[PDB]
Amino acid sequence: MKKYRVQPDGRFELKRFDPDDTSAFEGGKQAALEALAVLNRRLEKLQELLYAEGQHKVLVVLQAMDAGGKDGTIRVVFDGVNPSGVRVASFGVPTEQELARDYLWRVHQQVPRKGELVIFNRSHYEDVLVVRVKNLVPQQVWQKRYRHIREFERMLADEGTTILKFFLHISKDEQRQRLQERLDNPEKRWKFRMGDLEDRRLWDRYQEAYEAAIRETSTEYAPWYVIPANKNWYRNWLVSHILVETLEGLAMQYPQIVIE
Amino acid sequence: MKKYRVQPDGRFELKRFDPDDTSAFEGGKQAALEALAVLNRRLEKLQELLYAEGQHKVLVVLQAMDAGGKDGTIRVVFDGVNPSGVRVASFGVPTEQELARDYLWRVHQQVPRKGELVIFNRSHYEDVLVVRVKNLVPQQVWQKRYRHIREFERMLADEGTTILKFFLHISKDEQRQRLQERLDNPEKRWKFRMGDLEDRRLWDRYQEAYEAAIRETSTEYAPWYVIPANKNWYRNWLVSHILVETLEGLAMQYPQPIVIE
Amino acid sequence: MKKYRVQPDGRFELKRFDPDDTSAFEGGKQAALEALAVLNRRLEKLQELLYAEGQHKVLVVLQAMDAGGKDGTIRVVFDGVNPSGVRVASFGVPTEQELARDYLWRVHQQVPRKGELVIFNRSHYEDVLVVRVKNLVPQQVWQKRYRHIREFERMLADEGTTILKFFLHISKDEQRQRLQERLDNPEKRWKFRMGDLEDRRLWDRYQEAYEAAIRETSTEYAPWYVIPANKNWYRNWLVSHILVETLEGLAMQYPQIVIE
Amino acid sequence: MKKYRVQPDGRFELKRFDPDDTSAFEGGKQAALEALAVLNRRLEKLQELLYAEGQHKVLVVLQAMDAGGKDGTIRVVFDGVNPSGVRVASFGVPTEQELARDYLWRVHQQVPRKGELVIFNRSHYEDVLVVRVKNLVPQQVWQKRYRHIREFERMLADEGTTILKFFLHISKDEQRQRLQERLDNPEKRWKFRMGDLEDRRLWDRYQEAYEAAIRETSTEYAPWYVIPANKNWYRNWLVSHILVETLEGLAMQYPQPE
Ligand SMILES: Nc1ncnc2c1ncn2[C@@H]1O[C@H](COP(=O)(O)OP(=O)(O)O)[C@@H](O)[C@H]1O
Ligand SMILES: Nc1ncnc2c1ncn2[C@@H]1O[C@H](COP(=O)(O)OP(=O)(O)O)[C@@H](O)[C@H]1O
Ligand SMILES: Nc1ncnc2c1ncn2[C@@H]1O[C@H](COP(=O)(O)OP(=O)(O)O)[C@@H](O)[C@H]1O
Ligand SMILES: Nc1ncnc2c1ncn2[C@@H]1O[C@H](COP(=O)(O)OP(=O)(O)O)[C@@H](O)[C@H]1O
Ligand SMILES: [Cl-]
Ligand SMILES: [Mg+2]
Ligand SMILES: [Mg+2]
Ligand SMILES: [Mg+2]
Ligand SMILES: [Mg+2]
Repeated sequence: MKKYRVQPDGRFELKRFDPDDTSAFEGGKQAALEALAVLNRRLEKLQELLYAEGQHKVLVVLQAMDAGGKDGTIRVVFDGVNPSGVRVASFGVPTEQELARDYLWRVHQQVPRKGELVIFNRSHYEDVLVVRVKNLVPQQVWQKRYRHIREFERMLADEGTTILKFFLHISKDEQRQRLQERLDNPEKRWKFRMGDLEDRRLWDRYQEAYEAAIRETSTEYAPWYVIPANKNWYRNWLVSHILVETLEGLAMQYPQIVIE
Repeated sequence: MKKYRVQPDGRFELKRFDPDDTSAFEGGKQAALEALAVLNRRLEKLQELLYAEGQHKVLVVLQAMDAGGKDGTIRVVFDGVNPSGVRVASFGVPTEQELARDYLWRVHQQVPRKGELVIFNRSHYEDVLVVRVKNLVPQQVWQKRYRHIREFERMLADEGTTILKFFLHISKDEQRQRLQERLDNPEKRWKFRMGDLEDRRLWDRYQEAYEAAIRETSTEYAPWYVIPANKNWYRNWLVSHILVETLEGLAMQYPQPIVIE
Repeated sequence: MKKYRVQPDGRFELKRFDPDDTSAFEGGKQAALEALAVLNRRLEKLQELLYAEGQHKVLVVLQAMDAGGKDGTIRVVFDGVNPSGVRVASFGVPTEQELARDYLWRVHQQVPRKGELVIFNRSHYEDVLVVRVKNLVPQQVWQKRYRHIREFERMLADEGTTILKFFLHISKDEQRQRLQERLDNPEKRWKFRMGDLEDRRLWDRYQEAYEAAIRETSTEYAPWYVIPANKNWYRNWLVSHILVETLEGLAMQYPQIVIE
Repeated sequence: MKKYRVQPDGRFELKRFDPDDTSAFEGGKQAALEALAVLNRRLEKLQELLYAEGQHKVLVVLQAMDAGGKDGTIRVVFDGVNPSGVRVASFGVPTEQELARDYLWRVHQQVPRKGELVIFNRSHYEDVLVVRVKNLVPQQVWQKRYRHIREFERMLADEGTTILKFFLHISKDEQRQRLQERLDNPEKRWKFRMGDLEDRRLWDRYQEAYEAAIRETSTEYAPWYVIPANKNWYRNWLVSHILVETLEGLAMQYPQPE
């Protein structure tokens, strides 16, 4: 499953990853759901170790094109995981208070504490994504941010954070269908804003911004994983597999008279 | 079912509530687990609505004697509920930073935002519970806090927060059993604190504190519910039933705001 | 003196206070500057004691019509007072993050800690002032906020905060000059916004809103002081006098071997 | 006066700086007080411009041995500077909440916003000073923090923060005198705690930690200035001079009318 980890060699090409690829799983939807159920139970048990051990900090970063599966991933991968140990931090349009400090200030506040698993639904990456695509700052400014990010993540990792960054990779046609389904669904119509169409006109610019971001910031201490995400069953299984394998590697353990 | 809601008449008596009572459910463990499963799936759907609508703020307060079932309630009642819309805020021993401001400062920071459901695992109530029982401040100080709490909760309710306060009611013997079990299971021995034996010695002073707190702060806008909690199946079913009924009462609606090329 | 303290009898009338009144000081500008210098030194010494003792919390609330003297007051009254123990919290246009919680959430965060003196340059009062005048919430909502404020302040006072609320009272004509002077001064033009003309146009609505807010919230534990503020020398002297006397009343004490 | 700026060449030696040196000022205490009053007035005007312009963020870091003059510097250098635009963030013993996140979390929280001047009375540097001296984390951990600090400061500078870091340099004998004076003055005894004496026993370890920290983190974007601080008048004048010169270099402008 190591074929999805982006090596720190600055030679990453997004074209080498197909959103419709399901090659790491030897079967289809039904076999994958059973396999996911097994991983989800292991994940619940690994989160229990993390929380009780209270040493490690786990950071899961989710990034994708609009309708790329960020909410779906959280919902399904973390299903049944103790709410006391799992937290979501969503990053939207910066406020005036947030813009008055460096772009990393609002992000650094939300980092996981010891024994905690945090999911960034969007992140500090938006500052080299939407900011780059829509030229919210000049190139001279945002080009320097790749180093800021590598060094911020190095500090986090050195200080005890396990970082997993998932790029949920969907195709242009898959986004068109998901966006259309969001229009033609009254319980999902709320997720759709008009702005989702302008970001859609900028598809290629966003793909280029993603490629450069992933190429510049995938490191040994903070890897990027490209998740083919056109098939939700595959996306959910693969994210769970990578997460569970990473947590297993930490080799966490539980810590070390008659009541009247 | 809402015979468990404490009326704002200042006549609340904890003796009228039996921790072993299961009278609101016409059956036992197995039927209640099926009933809970149904409520849990309704809760998942009601949370999706709350988040989507993004107007209401939901605050669930959990208070109990040690080993009274606070963690158990969170894990079971909120099982499968989207992590993006549900948050737990735990209140422990105040830090120097927290003590340097009023007791409500650390609590007010954690309140739910619009479209969010927040669980207070312990709360601002500890400032009329452990503080009163262990005399951390004089009576002159903590007696004034019942009003502070009523008025803080009124402000929260008026400004859009739906407040549900659950007192998970267990018996003295049930506590004896639960701490003993926790002090035996090696995967749970980490939960046990030596301080739990001094708090058990003050059982009666904590029961009196709870009675006073519940009597003083159960209001129309922020009710207290006494949950008989010796039977976990009953405690989980009843908390889910009360929560689901409350969210259904909000009559939440999905927002309403072309061919993609 | 106590002639400026608004009694908690719900009979407050702003008309009884003249912005041009200087009756509490037996002299003019020059004698009051010397008197202010004496109070300012006492204030520096009282702040040093407050910080050292580290037990009391002091909250100074400043409210006024636009150009009413809030900045001028901070600058002059707190001149030379140690920056380590004096903090300003300015309340501007609420952000989306701030609006997503109750109006008191952003305000409660900024309250003074033990040994600290905090100045609210605008405050939670804006939630019964601009909010009321411009109908940012319905009357049914903001009318309930007077009680919220009394009860919030009661809690603060009961828990150890000394609360002083100053309404810097200027006349309509004094504001017209000050606003105009702000337009004509290139080192002050930045303070002017087009919205200030809308706020000037609503003078009477704001005066009504101030009268109702002062009448509803001036209590024994959190008094309002109406400061005639057309004369800056008088405004600065009177605010310093009230503050110094209040801090002296606290009877603060300093907390209580050969080096090799 | 560029003799006090630590060049980014990794060759810094604290022994080359005398706490009793006053060579940059051609006079004594009384002429310096007048000179300081002139600089203080310029500083009040530069702060007004910073706040009005609302674009730059100014970070002043103060580090010293105990009784080295951090509070005195804040009090005198920033005397009369508008409280609305100047803020002090003091860094003490980390709480359990603070220790549960990386050491930079509590520090990053306090960084200046646009139009603001912030003074760090102690800072993120403590995490390579007291932490190193008392081995609160192993060497393997704190040795990596010099890079974290350079890169955190680079990010801050690139994103619009002007950083000035002042090491207020006093001698071992000056600290003995000042610590004694603190125990004898009843309005200053509160500043003294017993721990300050074990910190004095560890004088040499702290001097080595300071030398290493300054050598590792003095950069073009975030320089360290060694301030001979045995003479308060000289320390106050020199810090004001460096600060005023730095702010003047920003060539701040009042906002363009609407
Ligand atoms: N740093 C940033 N700068 C500008 N816009 C940002 C930044 N971070 C996030 N955003 C934007 O905030 C929006 C969040 O969208 P939203 O509908 O609330 O959530 P999501 O689409 O992830 O479910 C996106 O349009 C995203 O581009
Ligand atoms: N306001 C407060 N003042 C004093 N102690 C408090 C306060 N709030 C909470 N506590 C105490 O903090 C402790 C939290 O216990 P902990 O083991 O961390 O969690 P829990 O037992 O709820 O699982 C309890 O002993 C509780 O009495
Ligand atoms: N609660 C609030 N709701 C709406 N607007 C607010 C609120 N609090 C403050 N404001 C507004 O924020 C603005 C702050 O103005 P600004 O020019 O930044 O400062 P000031 O005029 O006090 O020097 C004012 O127009 C004020 O009415
Ligand atoms: N990162 C840190 N780790 C450990 N101790 C720290 C840290 N930061 C600051 N401290 C300690 O906190 C204490 C603050 O001392 P205090 O008397 O409150 O202030 P000061 O001496 O600066 O006036 C010092 O002993 C300092 O070493
Ligand atoms: Cl699917
Ligand atoms: Mg969207
Ligand atoms: Mg204005
Ligand atoms: Mg904000
Ligand atoms: Mg000290």
